[PDB]
Amino acid sequence: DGEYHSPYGDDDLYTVQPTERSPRDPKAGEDVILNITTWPIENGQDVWVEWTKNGVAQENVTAAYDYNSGNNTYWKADLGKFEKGDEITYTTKGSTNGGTAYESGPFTFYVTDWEYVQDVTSVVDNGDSITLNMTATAGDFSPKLYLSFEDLDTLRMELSPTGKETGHAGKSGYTVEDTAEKVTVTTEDLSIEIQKSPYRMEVHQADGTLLTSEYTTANSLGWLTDGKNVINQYQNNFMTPSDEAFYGFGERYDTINQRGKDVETYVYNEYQDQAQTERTYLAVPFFVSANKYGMYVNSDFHSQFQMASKVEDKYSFVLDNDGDMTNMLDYYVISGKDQNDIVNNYTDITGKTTLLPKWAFGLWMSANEWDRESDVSSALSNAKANDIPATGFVLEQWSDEETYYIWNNATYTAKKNGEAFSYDDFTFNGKWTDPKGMVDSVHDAGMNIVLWQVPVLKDDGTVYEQRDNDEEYMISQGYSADDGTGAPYRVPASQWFGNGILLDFTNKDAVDWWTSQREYLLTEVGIDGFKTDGGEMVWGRDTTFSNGEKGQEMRNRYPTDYVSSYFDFAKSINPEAVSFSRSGTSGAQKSGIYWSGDQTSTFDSFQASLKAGLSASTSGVSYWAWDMAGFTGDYPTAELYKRATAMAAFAPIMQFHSEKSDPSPSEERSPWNAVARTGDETILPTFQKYLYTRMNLLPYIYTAAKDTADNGKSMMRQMAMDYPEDVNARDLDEQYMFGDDLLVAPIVQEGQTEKEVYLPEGEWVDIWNGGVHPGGETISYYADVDTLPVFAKAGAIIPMNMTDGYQLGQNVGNDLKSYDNLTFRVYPSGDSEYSFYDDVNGGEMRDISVSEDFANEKVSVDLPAMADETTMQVFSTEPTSVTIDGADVAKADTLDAFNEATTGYYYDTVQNLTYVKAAAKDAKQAIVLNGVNHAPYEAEFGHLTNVTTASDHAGYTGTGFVAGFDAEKEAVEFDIDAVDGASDYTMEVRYSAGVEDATRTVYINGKKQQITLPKTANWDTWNTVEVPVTLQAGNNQVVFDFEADDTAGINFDHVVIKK
Ligand SMILES: OC[C@H]1O[C@@H](O)[C@H](O)[C@@H](O)[C@@H]1O
Ligand SMILES: OC[C@H]1O[C@@H](O)[C@H](O)[C@@H](O)[C@@H]1O
Ligand SMILES: OC[C@H]1O[C@@H](O)[C@H](O)[C@@H](O)[C@@H]1O
Ligand SMILES: OC[C@H]1O[C@@H](O)[C@H](O)[C@@H](O)[C@@H]1O
Ligand SMILES: OC[C@H]1O[C@H](O)[C@H](O)[C@@H](O)[C@@H]1O
Ligand SMILES: OC[C@H]1O[C@H](O)[C@H](O)[C@@H](O)[C@@H]1O
Ligand SMILES: OC[C@H]1O[C@H](O)[C@H](O)[C@@H](O)[C@@H]1O
Ligand SMILES: OC[C@H]1O[C@H](O)[C@H](O)[C@@H](O)[C@@H]1O
Ligand SMILES: OC[C@H]1O[C@H](O)[C@H](O)[C@@H](O)[C@@H]1O
Ligand SMILES: OC[C@H]1O[C@H](O)[C@H](O)[C@@H](O)[C@@H]1O
Ligand SMILES: [Ca+2]
Ligand SMILES: [Mg+2]
Ligand SMILES: [Mg+2]
Ligand SMILES: [Mg+2]
Ligand SMILES: [Mg+2]
Ligand SMILES: [Mg+2]
Ligand SMILES: [Mg+2]
Ligand SMILES: [Mg+2]
Ligand SMILES: [Mg+2]
Repeated sequence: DGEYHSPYGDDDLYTVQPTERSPRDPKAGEDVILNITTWPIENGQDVWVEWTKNGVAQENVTAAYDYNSGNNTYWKADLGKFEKGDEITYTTKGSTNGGTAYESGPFTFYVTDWEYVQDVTSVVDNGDSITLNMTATAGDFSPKLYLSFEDLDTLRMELSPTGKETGHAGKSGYTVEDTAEKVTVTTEDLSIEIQKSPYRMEVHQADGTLLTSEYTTANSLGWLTDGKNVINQYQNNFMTPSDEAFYGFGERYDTINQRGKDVETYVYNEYQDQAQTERTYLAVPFFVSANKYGMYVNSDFHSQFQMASKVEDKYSFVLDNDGDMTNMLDYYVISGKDQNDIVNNYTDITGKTTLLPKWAFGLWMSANEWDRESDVSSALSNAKANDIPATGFVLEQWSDEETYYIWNNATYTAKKNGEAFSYDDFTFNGKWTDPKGMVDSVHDAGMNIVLWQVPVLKDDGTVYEQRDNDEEYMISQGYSADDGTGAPYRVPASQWFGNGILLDFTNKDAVDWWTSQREYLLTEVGIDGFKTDGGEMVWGRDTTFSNGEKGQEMRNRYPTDYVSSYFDFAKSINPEAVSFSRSGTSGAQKSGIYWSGDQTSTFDSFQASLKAGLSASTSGVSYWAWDMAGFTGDYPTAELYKRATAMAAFAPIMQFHSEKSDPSPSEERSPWNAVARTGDETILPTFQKYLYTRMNLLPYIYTAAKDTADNGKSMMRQMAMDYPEDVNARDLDEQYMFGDDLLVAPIVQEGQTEKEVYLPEGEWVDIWNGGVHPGGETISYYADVDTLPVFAKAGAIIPMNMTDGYQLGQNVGNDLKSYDNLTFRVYPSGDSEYSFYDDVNGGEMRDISVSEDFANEKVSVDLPAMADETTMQVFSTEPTSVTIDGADVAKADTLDAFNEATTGYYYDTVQNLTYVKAAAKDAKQAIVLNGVNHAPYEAEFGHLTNVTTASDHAGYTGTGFVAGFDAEKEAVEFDIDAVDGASDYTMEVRYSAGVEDATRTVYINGKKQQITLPKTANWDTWNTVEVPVTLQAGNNQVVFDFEADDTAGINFDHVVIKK
C-alpha cells in the first residue's frame, strides 16, 4: 500500500509521468494541478494536499478520482492559480478508512512572471568591456548588460538581471559614440547601434549592412522570475525578413533550414524516426544565418529556438535556468569574412576539431553480428578476396555483455574494490581465445580497431559477480551522480539501460577509475579507440553531479564529458586512437567522429542522413559518418546500396554497419554480403569504383580534414555555406560541397535517373569525363544507378594518389605512408593557389600555384620542392611544347612511354588532360604548357536535339562525336564561357565531312552566321575551321542547327574557344 507524487517526474521534455505537477514550473495566473497515485485499488481511499502559501497554512485541498490503471488509482488535486512571488509548499497524502497516511513531499515552487529590459540609463566604457545600466519593465531589479569582443567580429552579450554579476573582459580594439538617445560601438568589422529609450540593439557590419536586430517593438530581452531569489528562464527576440534561412542547431534530420520551426536544444535517443519526431542525439545552441551571422547561446541548459514559428517576422530563443539568480545569460553574435569563417569563430569559442590520423578517413567495416574470432577472420578474408582495402574495423559484440570491459567467455578471479585487471589475469576461451592475436591480424590487414562502450554500469537485477563488485565500489565512492536524495542516480526503468548507474564524468576520480578498468585494452590488447555509444541518459530535475550542476544543465553536456573523457584517455596511451560517437553538444567536435545513429534501409532515411550531415557541418561537427544504406530494416535494395555507396565515398567518414546480433541470413552491409542478399553481382564493381576513387582522392580529403582542424571549414557543406547570397542555394539538401573544390550531387530518390544539379557561379567540370558546365543554373544530369555527378570548381587544384593507369577508380590500395603516383588535377582559371598537406612527408605544407593565361596560350604551374615525383593533369587542349625551368620536356606518345620517362608530357584525348611529370627536386620548379587553350567543349556532351552520338571513326577528342547532324530540326547546343570576359573570340569547329562540302548555321546568343565546312578526304579525316564569334562575360548560348538552306552530313567532334 502506498501513495506517490513527484512534481517533475523524469523531467522529460516530450512526455510526462502520471504523477507530476502541471505546469511543472507555474507562472502567475496558471491553474496548478497535482497528479497523485495510490495503491492498491480499494474502496475507502481519501487523497488530499496539506500546504502553505508564503508560509501561511492553507485549507487542505481534496483530490478527485481521475482513473484506474493496473494496481493503481490516479487522482487530481487542484491548487488553483497564484500570483508572481508566491511561494507554495505542499505535501500530498493518501489514506484508506482514516488509517495510515502515506505521503510525498514537501515540495516547493516559486511563482514567476516575465520582466524585460526597458531603457538604458547610463553607459560605462571600461576599455575591455562596456556596461549598459538599465531599467526594467516590472519588478525591483537594476539590470546590467555587458558587451565585450571575443574578437573584433565576434560580439558577446552578458546579462545580469539583478546587476550583481559582472561580464568578462574582451578585446579593446573598439570605439564608442555615446549620446543621450543612442550608443554606437564600432570595430573595423562591426557597428553595433543601441537605442537607449527603449533599449534596442542592431548589429551591422562595419559598412552598415544589417546582420540582425532585436524585435521592432523593443522590450525584447527578458527573464522569468519570482522577483526574489529565482530566475527560471531567459529570452530575447529578433526581427527577421521573410527570406532569411537558418542553418545548423547541431545535427538535424527533418530539414537543413529551420525557418518555421521551434527547435529544441535537447539531446535524445530516438530510434529510426528522428526526422518525423524532429529529435536528435546531437543538439547545439548555435545557428548560422544566410544573412551572414551566427548566434551562439552559451549554455548547456535546454533552449527553444522559435524560428519565425510564432510570428512570421520574429525569431526568439527561450533558455531554461535552474533558478540560480547568479547565472547570467551569455550569447554571441558572430560575424566573419565568410560563412565558414563564422563557423571558425564559433570553434574559437567552443573548441577546434582535433585532427584525426589518416586511417580514420578510409573505409570503416562494422557489423553487430561479428561476435567471435572466426567472424573476424572471415570478415578480413572476405575484404581481401573482394579487393576491399579498408582501414577501420569495429567490434560491438565483443564483451561479456555485463561489465563491458572483459572479453566474452573470458574466465578469471573476480576483483573487489574496483581493482583493474591486466591481460595476464584472464584465461581467454570460446569466442575469443587470443584477443591480442586477433587485433594483430586486423593490424596485419592494414586496419585499426575500435571497441564499443556505454557510459553506464548495467544493472538488470541479475547476479553477476564482477558487475556486482563494481557497482558496490562505485556506490561507496560516490562515482555515480546523485538522485537528489543521496542514492545513486539510475537511468529511468523504461529507457535503454534502464536501472543502470551512470558514471559521473564530471568526477575526475570516477573517470580515472572507469578508464583504469579499460586500460589493458589499449596497453596490452592494442586497440585503436572506442565506439562510445549512448549518453542521452540524464533525466530528473534533482539529479546532481560532482561539479554541483543538476539534471537540467547536465543533460546536454553529459554525452560530451563522456565522449571527451574516453577520447583523451585512449589518445594518452595510443596517439593514433580515434573515437566514434553519436551524442553531444557544443564542444563535441574536439573529440572524434560522430555518426548519424540508427536508421532504416530506405531512401527516406538516406535523405534524412544527408540532412543530418549538412546540419552537423554548419554546427562545427565536420568528421561525420552515417551507416551507409541504413543499418536495420529490410535489407537494402541493390539500387539503394549503390546510391548510398556513392554518397558515402564522398562523405567525411565512410562506414558500413548493421544492427542484428545473430541473423540468418547475414545482415552485413558489406559489398560481398550485399551481392549475396540481392543477387546483383554488379554491386561489387560499383562499390570498388567508389572506394578506389575515395582512396585516389585521399590526399585531397586529408588536406580538407586538416583545413577543418585549423580553419573551421567543414569537409561536407550545404551550398549556402559557400554561396549565401545565391537564392537558388538556400534550401538545397540533395547536393553539397566536399572539400573546397568538389560539388557532389547524390541521387537520394528511389527510381531516379535524371538528377537536377544547381550549379553556382563559375564553370564546373565533370571529374569523371571532362564535360564542361557553366554556372548559374540548374542542369539535368543523366545518372544511371552506377553514376554520381561530381564537378570541379574553376581553378581547382586537386591532389590525388594514382596508379600507373592514372584514371579515377583504379585501386591504389590502403598504404597511408607513401604515394604511388602523386598527381595534381588542375582546372585552370585565372590565378589559383592550393596548400597541400603532405602528411606522407612529415606533414610539410606544399604551396602550389597555377597561372592560367589562355589569352597567350599558356598555363604556368609553380611547383614547390617535393619529396616525390609529381604528375600534373591539366585540363586543356594539347600543348605544342612543355617546359620545366625553361627546358623542353619530351612528348610521350603513349601512357606506357610516359610511365617509363623520368620527365615529359602526354595528352589524354578522352579526358582532355595534359599529363606533366616532374622529377623530385629540393627546389621549386617552373612548369609551362605552351600553345594550349581551354579544353574543348565536346559535341557529344552538348544539348542534343534529334541527333545521336557515335565513336566509330578514329581521331575524335572526348568519347566520340555527334553523328550526321544532317536534317532540319537537328541541333547541338553548347553552354560556352568567355575565357577572359566580354570580347570577340575565335571558335574552332572540329568535324569530318567525308562526302562533300557542308554548311551549318550557328547562333551566338541569338545572332546567326552560316559556316562552311569543306569536305575531308574521308570519314577518318578531321578538319578544323575557325569561326569569329562575339561573347559576353560568363555563359554564352551557342547553337548549331541544320536549317533548310544547309547541306551535307558531318560528324561533329568539338569546339574550342580561343583568342
Ligand atoms: O485533517 C483533515 C484531512 O483528513 C483526511 O482524513 C481527510 O480525508 C482529508 O480530506 C482532510 O483534509
Ligand atoms: O511493489 C509496490 C509497487 O506497487 C505499484 O502499484 C506502485 O505504483 C509502485 O510504485 C510500487 O513500487
Ligand atoms: O515567444 C516567447 C514565449 O514563448 C512561449 O512559448 C513561452 O511559454 C513564453 O513564456 C515566452 O514568453
Ligand atoms: O539496435 C541498437 C539500438 O537499440 C535500441 O534499443 C537503443 O535504444 C539504441 O540506443 C541502440 O542504438
Ligand atoms: O471514485 C471512485 C473510487 O475511488 C477510489 O477507488 C476510492 O477509494 C473509492 O471509494 C471510490 O469509489
Ligand atoms: O553487443 C553490444 C551492444 O550492441 C547493441 O547495439 C545493443 O544495443 C546492446 O544491447 C549490446 O550490448
Ligand atoms: O545472459 C547474459 C550472458 O550472455 C552470454 O552467455 C555472455 O557470454 C555472458 O557473459 C552473459 O552473462
Ligand atoms: O564475474 C562473474 C564470473 O565471470 C567469469 O565467469 C569468472 O571466471 C568467474 O570467476 C566470475 O564469478
Ligand atoms: O558532364 C557530361 C555528361 O556526363 C554524363 O554523360 C551525363 O549523363 C550527362 O548528363 C552530362 O552532361
Ligand atoms: O551521313 C553521315 C554519315 O556518313 C557515313 O555513313 C559515316 O560513316 C558516318 O559516320 C556519318 O555520320
Ligand atoms: Ca568529341
Ligand atoms: Mg470515502
Ligand atoms: Mg523534401
Ligand atoms: Mg576569426
Ligand atoms: Mg556472429
Ligand atoms: Mg598500437
Ligand atoms: Mg559526490
Ligand atoms: Mg591572369
Ligand atoms: Mg613509375
